[PDB]
Amino acid sequence: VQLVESGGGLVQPGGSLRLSCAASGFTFSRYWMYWVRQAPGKGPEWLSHMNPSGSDIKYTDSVKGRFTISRDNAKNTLYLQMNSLKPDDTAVYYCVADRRALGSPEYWGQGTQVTVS
Amino acid sequence: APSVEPLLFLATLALGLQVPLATQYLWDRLGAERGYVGPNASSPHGCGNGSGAVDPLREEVEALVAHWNLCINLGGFFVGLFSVTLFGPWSDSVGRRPVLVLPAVGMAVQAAVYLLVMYLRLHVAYLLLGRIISGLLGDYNLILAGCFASVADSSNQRTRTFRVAILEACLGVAGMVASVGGGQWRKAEGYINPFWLVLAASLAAALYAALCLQETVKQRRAAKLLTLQHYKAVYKLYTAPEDLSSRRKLALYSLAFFLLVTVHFGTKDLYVLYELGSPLCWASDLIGYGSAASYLAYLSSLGGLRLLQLCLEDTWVAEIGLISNIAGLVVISLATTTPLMFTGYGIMFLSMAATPVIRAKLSKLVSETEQGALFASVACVEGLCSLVATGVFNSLYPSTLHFMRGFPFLFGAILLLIPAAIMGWIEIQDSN
Repeated sequence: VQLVESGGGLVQPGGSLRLSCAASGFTFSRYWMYWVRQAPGKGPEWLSHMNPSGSDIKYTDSVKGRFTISRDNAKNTLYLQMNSLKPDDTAVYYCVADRRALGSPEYWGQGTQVTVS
Repeated sequence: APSVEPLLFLATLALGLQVPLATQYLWDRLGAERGYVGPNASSPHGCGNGSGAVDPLREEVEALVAHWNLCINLGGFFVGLFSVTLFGPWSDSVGRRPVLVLPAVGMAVQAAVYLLVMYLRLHVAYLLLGRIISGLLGDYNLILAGCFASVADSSNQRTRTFRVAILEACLGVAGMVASVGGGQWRKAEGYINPFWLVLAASLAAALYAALCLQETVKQRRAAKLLTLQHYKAVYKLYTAPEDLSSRRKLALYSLAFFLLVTVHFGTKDLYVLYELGSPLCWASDLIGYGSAASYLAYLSSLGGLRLLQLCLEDTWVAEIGLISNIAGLVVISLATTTPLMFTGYGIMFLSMAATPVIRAKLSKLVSETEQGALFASVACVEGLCSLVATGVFNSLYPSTLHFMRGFPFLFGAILLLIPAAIMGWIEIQDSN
């Protein structure tokens, strides 16, 4: 089981990075999918989540209507598109995969490095 | 009409499905009220699950959920404390059918209130309303007390150990069915749909008790509920009567039962938090096998108990059961790999042969007309043990996490040295 993200990198403010997360090791059609960014010198800042269909899409206030989570069960690549990037968005974006159950494990990803500047 | 085993099966299924779904709703609602879009479990451990940094908001929501579980459980425990000891002593004077029908109806009503809150997404404080409404009518504790009193009223003196072990094995089979049929149902479109089985199971238990159950109190007298001779009948069970050296044994066996079921209740919960820990990192199927193997000890001991009674007394069977629990909980404490973690599960194949023995040794010390009062006291003790186990072990595990994982299991194994000493001393001194 590994969730590998690759959409990160140096983007000037006002960027449109499209993060991806290709899951290999489980079904990916039964798992909820989240997005968390550990900003430098801070803790996790959970950004989104989405049920195995796409009906329960939830954001935080700092990303509402600005980050757009999406998954493709066919391609097994969870996405997240980021508009209006600010130098406050510099972080290490991870990609966890829970089951929304209390006896199921979390599968974090390696984490890309978005460096809005 | 066959027996009261299906009542406890359905009630235990309802309770074991209710606990995880209720705490999952607490997680959902408390997180949503605070804008926390994240996983609903506690913080993970190792295998790259994180970066080592702590989550101020996830920890806050987790503390809120733990505190709300504590609040609803303590409210239920207090009202059950004041209702079980009123409906049990009464039950031995009017019969076991009314006191097995009332709590099933209360469980169905709390299931309906829980469903109404979950479907309407109401505040989590209305869960406390359902808990109190069920607790007043007697709760799953009163189902337990009535079922054990019915088994004590329909068996010989010699057959009580085995016929209590049978019912306790049914209890654990219901627990296993809940764990691996709401475990893989709560994951797949869970948290509401699996909760309809709680209401269904409680309604089925209520109907089975009211219609298909056979009353076992032979000479049913005429007693008045709300008399204060029901709270007095548990006091003049422990302190006043049975002065002939069978009054100390009641206290000692109650102490042994308290410690034993406290250890069991705490160590079941730490089991999945440990299995999906840092050096284990078990998948979703391995922990399912772990839960199943934990809940097959019940039937393997209903077998080892019945087999060992052919050569031993009914107390040394419990001494053997407590050595199987200590070898398992010491092995599991020192398990940093899956063969050693499953060997601990296998070693505890007679772990559950000591609780029925203590229950029967308590039930053979009281008169045939006080098996309601005794098992009401025992049910209250088993609720207090649930609360104390949760508190103590969920306080130990975070603290001894970077020093020695599994120290909670080794501490549970150490605490099991007191029931063993108590029971061995009790048998040796009396037989000498």
